[PDB]
Amino acid sequence: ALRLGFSPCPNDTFIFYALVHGRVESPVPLEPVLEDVETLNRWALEGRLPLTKLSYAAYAQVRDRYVALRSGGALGRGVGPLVVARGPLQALEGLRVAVPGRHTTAYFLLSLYAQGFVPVEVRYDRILPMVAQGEVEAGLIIHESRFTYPRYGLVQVVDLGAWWEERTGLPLPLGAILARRDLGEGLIRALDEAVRRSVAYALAHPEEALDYMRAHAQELSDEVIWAHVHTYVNAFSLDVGEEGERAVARLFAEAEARGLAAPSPRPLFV
Ligand SMILES: [K+]
Repeated sequence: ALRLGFSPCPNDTFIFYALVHGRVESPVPLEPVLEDVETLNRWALEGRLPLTKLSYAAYAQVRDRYVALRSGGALGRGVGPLVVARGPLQALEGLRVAVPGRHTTAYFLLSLYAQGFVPVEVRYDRILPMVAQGEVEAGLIIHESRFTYPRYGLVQVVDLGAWWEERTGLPLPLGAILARRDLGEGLIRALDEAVRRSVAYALAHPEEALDYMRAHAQELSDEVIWAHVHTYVNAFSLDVGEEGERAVARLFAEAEARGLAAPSPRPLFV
């Protein structure tokens, strides 16, 4: 009955596998809608879905319409987006950089890191080939590209997650699961517990989610699928925690300092 948006990447299908297949209790039935994260980011601007995975940078733009669940998100220290190129670069000034979506946390972090580049916005899976073929000088990559970029002969220019850690001493908030405020407080709290249970179920029976992950990432090898969930699913996926809350506050403080997001007294989490 409730549409639930998330991406077909192994981390999201791993996290929602149990909830989608009735392996854990849910307060209401759910209808998954699998989309690219930038598509979900755009949809959230219109408040389209009542439940949706969203880039944390994008959540900062819809706090009056959505609240973040404490569970199901993507935050951490070794999950940062990377910038890659065909060879070392002195700087990104004046260079074309393929990016996965202007509303992504990846794009926001690249913008904190460097300011003289020319962004070329494309689907994330077009980035590695575009860099290798010389269509752009660098690429901001997310998802499973962090494991496959060497296959394209590329090198890491910067690991923005590491950059963020050095700058803030905190993990990097990448993606969150948001509930539309009009669903009501009780149902939202119940959904937060449901999502936490789904994460815990997959952590306890990972192999059970495998068919579902493959079904939505058919071009990926099982090796890449297992590496992807191992990298992106961690303690923060079960609960943002006190450190994750501090991290999100710092990310939003940086956004507010650049007029990218409007301040709000509303609590960040359910
Ligand atoms: K690898």
